[PDB]
Amino acid sequence: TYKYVNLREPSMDMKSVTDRAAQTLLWTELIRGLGMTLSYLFREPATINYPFEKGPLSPRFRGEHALRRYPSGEERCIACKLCEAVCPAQAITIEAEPRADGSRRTTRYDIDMTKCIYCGFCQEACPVDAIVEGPNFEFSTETHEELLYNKEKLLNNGDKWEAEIAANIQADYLYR
Amino acid sequence: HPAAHGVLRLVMELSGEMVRKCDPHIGLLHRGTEKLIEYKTYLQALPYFDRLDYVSMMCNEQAYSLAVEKLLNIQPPPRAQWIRVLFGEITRLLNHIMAVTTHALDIGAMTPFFWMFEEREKMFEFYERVSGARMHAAYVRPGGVHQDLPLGLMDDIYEFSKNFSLRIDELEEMLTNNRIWRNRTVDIGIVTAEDALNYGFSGVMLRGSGIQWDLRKTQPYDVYDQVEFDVPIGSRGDCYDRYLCRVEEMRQSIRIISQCLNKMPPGEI
Amino acid sequence: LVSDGSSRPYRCKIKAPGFAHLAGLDKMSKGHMLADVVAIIGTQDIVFGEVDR
Amino acid sequence: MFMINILMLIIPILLAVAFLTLVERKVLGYMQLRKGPNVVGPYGLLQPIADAIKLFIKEPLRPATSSASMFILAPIMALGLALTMWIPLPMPYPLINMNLGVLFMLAMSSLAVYSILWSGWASNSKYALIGALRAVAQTISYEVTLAIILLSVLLMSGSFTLSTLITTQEQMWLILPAWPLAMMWFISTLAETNRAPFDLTEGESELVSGFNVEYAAGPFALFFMAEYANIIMMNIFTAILFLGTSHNPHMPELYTINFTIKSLLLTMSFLWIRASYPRFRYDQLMHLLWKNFLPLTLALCMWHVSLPILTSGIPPQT
Amino acid sequence: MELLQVLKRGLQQVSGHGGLRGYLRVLFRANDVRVGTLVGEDKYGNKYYEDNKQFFGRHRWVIYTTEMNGKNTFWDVDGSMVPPEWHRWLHCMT
Amino acid sequence: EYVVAKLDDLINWARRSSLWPMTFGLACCAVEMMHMAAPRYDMDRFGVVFRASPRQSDVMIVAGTLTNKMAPALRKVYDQMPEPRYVVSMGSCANGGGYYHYSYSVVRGCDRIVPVDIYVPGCPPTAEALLYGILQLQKKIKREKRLRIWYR
Amino acid sequence: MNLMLALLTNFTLATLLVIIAFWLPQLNVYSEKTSPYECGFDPMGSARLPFSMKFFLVAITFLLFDLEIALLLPLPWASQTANLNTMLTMALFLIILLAVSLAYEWTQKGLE
Amino acid sequence: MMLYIVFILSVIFVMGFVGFSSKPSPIYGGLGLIVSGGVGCGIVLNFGGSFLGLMVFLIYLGGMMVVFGYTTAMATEQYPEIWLSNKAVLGAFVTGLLMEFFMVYYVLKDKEVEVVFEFNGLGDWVIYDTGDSGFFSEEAMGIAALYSYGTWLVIVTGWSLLIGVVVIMEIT
Ligand SMILES: CCCCCCCCCCCCCCCCCC(=O)OC[C@H](COP(=O)(O)OCCN)OC(=O)CCCCCCCCCCCCCCCCC
Ligand SMILES: CCCCCCCCCCCCCCCCCC(=O)OC[C@H](COP(=O)(O)OCCN)OC(=O)CCCCCCCCCCCCCCCCC
Ligand code: SF4
Ligand code: SF4
Ligand code: SF4
Repeated sequence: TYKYVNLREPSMDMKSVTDRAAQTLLWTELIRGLGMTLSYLFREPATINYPFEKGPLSPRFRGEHALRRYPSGEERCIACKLCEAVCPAQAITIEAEPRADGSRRTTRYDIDMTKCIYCGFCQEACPVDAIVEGPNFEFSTETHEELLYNKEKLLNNGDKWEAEIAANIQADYLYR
Repeated sequence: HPAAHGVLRLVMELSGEMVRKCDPHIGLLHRGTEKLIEYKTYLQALPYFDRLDYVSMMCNEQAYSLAVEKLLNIQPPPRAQWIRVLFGEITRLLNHIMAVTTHALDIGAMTPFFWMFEEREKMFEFYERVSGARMHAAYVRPGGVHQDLPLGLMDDIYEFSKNFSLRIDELEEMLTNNRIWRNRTVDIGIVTAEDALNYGFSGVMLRGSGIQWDLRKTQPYDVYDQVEFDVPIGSRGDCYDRYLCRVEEMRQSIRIISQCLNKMPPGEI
Repeated sequence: LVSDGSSRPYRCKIKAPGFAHLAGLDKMSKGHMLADVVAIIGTQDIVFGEVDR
Repeated sequence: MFMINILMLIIPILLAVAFLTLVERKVLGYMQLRKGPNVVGPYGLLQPIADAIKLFIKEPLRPATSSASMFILAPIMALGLALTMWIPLPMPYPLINMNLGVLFMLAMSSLAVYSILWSGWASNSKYALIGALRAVAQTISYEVTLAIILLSVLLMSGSFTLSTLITTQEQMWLILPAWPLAMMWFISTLAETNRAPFDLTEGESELVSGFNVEYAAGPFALFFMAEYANIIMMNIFTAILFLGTSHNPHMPELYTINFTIKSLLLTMSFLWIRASYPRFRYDQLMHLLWKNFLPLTLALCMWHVSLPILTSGIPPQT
Repeated sequence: MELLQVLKRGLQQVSGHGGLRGYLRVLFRANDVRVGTLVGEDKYGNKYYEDNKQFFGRHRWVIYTTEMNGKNTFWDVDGSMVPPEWHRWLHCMT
Repeated sequence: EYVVAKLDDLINWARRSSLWPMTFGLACCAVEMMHMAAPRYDMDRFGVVFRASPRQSDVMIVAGTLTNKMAPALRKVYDQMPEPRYVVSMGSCANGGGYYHYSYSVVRGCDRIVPVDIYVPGCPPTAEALLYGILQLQKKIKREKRLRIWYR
Repeated sequence: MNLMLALLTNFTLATLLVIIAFWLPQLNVYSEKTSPYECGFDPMGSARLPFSMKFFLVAITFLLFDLEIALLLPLPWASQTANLNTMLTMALFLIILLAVSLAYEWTQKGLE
Repeated sequence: MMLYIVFILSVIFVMGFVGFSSKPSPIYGGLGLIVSGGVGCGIVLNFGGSFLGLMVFLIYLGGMMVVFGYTTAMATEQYPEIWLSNKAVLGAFVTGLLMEFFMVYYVLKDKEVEVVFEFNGLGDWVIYDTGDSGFFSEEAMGIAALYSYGTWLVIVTGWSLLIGVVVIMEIT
């Protein structure tokens, strides 16, 4: 359909034009709002007082990585070379080679933490359900020699909290 | 400072006062995109459509995911689309909260920014609860929506919407008829011509200028046809009648979000 | 969106405004001051990285 | 000990101009819905001792391209005519008694803008060059709006001194009778001293940063402490020239007490604006003075001249 | 009228909170000085108060005390210290 | 003797408690900087007042993506800043370039161009791991200007 | 005799405070490279300042309205007289001689 | 703060001039004036005339000069070197400065030398006042406001200014 805005004409009669000459010359407008709508300061401030208080999130949040393990640990990753092949940024790097018993596992697993674009494509391709984006924004170290991760940085970083992780998926896994 | 969340360097030869010349240099953000999307598959290369602009998120990808379902001869199931109207028409509340304000931070005011972004936050939750992340969120796909939304949000959309038409009434008494602003914008940068078409402009700086056309009701998207709305229009081609679309275009949306909470049929995604 | 009949695409050519709404600054503003040209831009809603078009 | 009455003035004021900068963002904080500098204080009241010390540690570069002889005598001012102007200003007892002294402000109100023209020129090219030129041009056209509407009332009080101007406002708060003028006494000092709604001189929007752009932490405390030594003075003036208190030959002290609970309300006006209104685009900025502000100010002068004469009113002075 | 009304909460926010000792000490850590209602058990030295459910987002808060693990004493507080359980509580994820 | 090391509980507490950060808007990451100065998480008034001119700053901040044509601009701006300067990158594109890291027209990494100090990792860092990236930099002044004059 | 004691007191705090700010770290041992990198964000800028007129007149235009409001200044002393009609009839002339001098030029300010 | 605080101003004034009375690169010309004008308005504030002194600040030194300084950006000189620039200004200076000095030296360095410079005595300000008096606004230029007797003096100045603008509305 339509509408027309800013289409109006002044009335042009001496009952009006005072009302527009009691405005220009006496400032009866322009004190209407910012004489007032500004104050209106008397509302409670809204601030999350940071070092202590913190704000909301959701169980589907994304962040620092992990590699779980079952009960008594198997290093849940089977090195099926997938979370590697859907990765848009191509951070992941994986090198398998048959472990002594003959069950296969990894050797090098490196997520670069600069390239990773935080998809949620590597949480959703792993069929054996290993690699999982943690909900901890712990980060920010002082040397780029660092953020590159090896395998045996990840596991700890994913065994430091599994009380966080293992209780999110069981909220979220019923939807997908 | 006047970069508008971006980077440009423009050069003008002004005549002593009047500009009469300008010739900007864009190309500071190029990044090399369309050479890099021949090298990625279809579902792997989606986000580089979300990261294109910073403000509208689910409205991009609504324009990719509709350019793929075609070549596939496939439509989403009914509960797909009626999401893509609720988020699709909730981010028109973002770029219209920004382009009335972070435009008018150049005009120098303070509060119409620090007054609003209290609120543009209460929306960013609703990207985080539905899927994951703060802004860029990859949700729409070639197949309709990714995964269903939690038990909730329909008491956090409704409760939030019925509060909102008031805040948009604190950007009105603070702007429209405030003189020092009316005088900063009227009859300024008027293109009324049929060059304003000849250049092939898109929506607003059209619809606010007279010539009357919109791609929401002349073409269907994804069931967009079944809800009623009116397309505000402007009088004279200056700026302050391209502003006045972007208020009366934030007071149309709350009609649709209010009209689209009643209809969502159960079904797959 | 061209597509060659197999998995990876071929040209995917995006156009967003910013090749129009800023094609028309030089035209639009000739004859007003400099302290307008700051407040002309804001109405087109030019936001960049999009002009990666 | 007359020298210890002076130095008791210059020092105790540099604390206000310091601790204004804090109440700058608390009051302007709650307009935004938030709290003001908080973490460091505990209340914040301890912020400005940490800020005064970051600058003078922080290295004071000079442009290789500057003329150093001017790059000193200019700021070696922005702190004189700000601290001299305070001298003859009754509260209630001014340090000096100047016969005609009211006129002496305009002497020192007129001689500061000749410290802008130096600095912005002293340094270098077009952000402070033609950018410090055209803030000269607006600063001198808001005097003619001034000296007249200062000269108006002085027909309504009899003389040029300030000891009479407490006597005449006795039980009549001199803002009734000329309330049309009083408005223009306000928009002037806000337009002349480069504050919020006509902001252009110091840049944010129209340019990068006006006139401050070159000075690093070293000199730039002075200006940032000079520009706030004018603003709390004209506003510590207006309220001796309009909203009068009632002298008390007995408890002088209750004069100032009730006097800072006015001049300190009044000031909190240039902060209560700055949250609110936008800028003028330098055409509209002067273009609204000749056409609009001025014709009245003459017209009223033809009025306050006759009103005493036409009522047998003529105020008791020479 | 409003001089003694609200004032009766603050004088009980002071004189009934640690007296003078347990007040200036919780203010110098931050200006968070409001005393929540309940308490919490966990864990080492770090409490969790939790407010009465009269706020949203500033209703759930925390307290750091001293030298967690090979740590500087107090005025160093970062916020990666919370035990990896409360991420399921303090962040309002659940 | 001991006066020096007690003096640096002043000067090394002054420079850490007032910062005048420049910012660079370039790319997506700029918006999740704004919301640090919006009232929710309120950047200013926690000691750090927001943007000033290039000359008056201390800590510049790099958001966004740095193409070729922007490098000649940055390295110049980083200079003019006064002494006590730092560089805190943020976002997954100042760390080695997000993606675009294989492109032709993106510099790879923005450590290459300047001596960067603190990092933060992800498309937009969540407006949180920003401030917890600064409460690293206000804790990254434990340094002493003693023991250069006063040892060697 | 105490005015000049209240002036040279004021400058000498100010003319002191330049050196204790500008000069003191100016001889500090930091790097301070001589590179021609200074004069921010208009890197080179080689031109004369061209004559731009509507900058100029707003000088002249004032200077003349200025004079007579020195002539106009001694009204409030002159309100005490013998024959006063020669005042009101005369006083009101200057003003209208000022206001006329507007109305003419007011046909052309240009962009002021 | 002796009786010579007048004689010490003028001989700074007389030296206020010779700065810009030679050839100083006239962005320092101003700084040869606002000192001279300042000390000039200094001398006048003795003798009892006050109002008439404090005006030179308002109408001339404050108001006029700024126009003299608001240009010399329009006529703007070249950035050759300025001031000490060309090696020539310095030569002309001293011989002026000494010429009063060598005057001021033996003008009276002794009892008298000789006649034409000997009829000016010094040091008590012999003339500088007379007796006592009453008060009118002060006595002297306290009454400088005549819209009484002076009229044909104003109405020319009143009318001669009104034409000041018409001439300058044109050639501009
Ligand atoms: C018989 C006795 C005599 C009887 C006389 C009867 C009454 C006459 C007295 C009236 C005189 C009042 C003051 C003079 C009028 C106000 C000044 C004025 O004329 O403003 C005109 C201004 C021009 O605007 P306009 O013509 O519309 O052009 C723009 C179009 N886009 O239009 C405007 O609105 C400009 C508004 C002001 C611009 C700056 C405002 C910035 C905010 C500052 C407000 C704070 C001041 C409040 C006062 C505080 C006092 C303590
Ligand atoms: C950069 C570093 C180098 C510079 C360092 C020195 C800088 C000095 C700058 C001077 C600036 C202030 C000069 C303004 C002069 C104002 C004098 C004045 O107006 O005093 C008013 C008063 C009037 O007398 P009245 O009140 O009518 O009668 C009293 C009867 N008992 O008058 C009196 O009471 C009598 C006057 C007594 C004072 C003696 C004269 C003093 C003025 C000399 C100023 C010399 C000019 C210096 C350079 C000025 C440049 C701006
Ligand atoms: S997690 Fe899934 S994807 Fe990553 S390696 Fe183990 S199996 Fe292959
Ligand atoms: S996180 Fe995002 S980017 Fe890093 S690997 Fe998994 S998908 Fe690829
Ligand atoms: S990564 Fe950070 S910078 Fe690169 S695009 Fe995503 S947001 Fe903008």
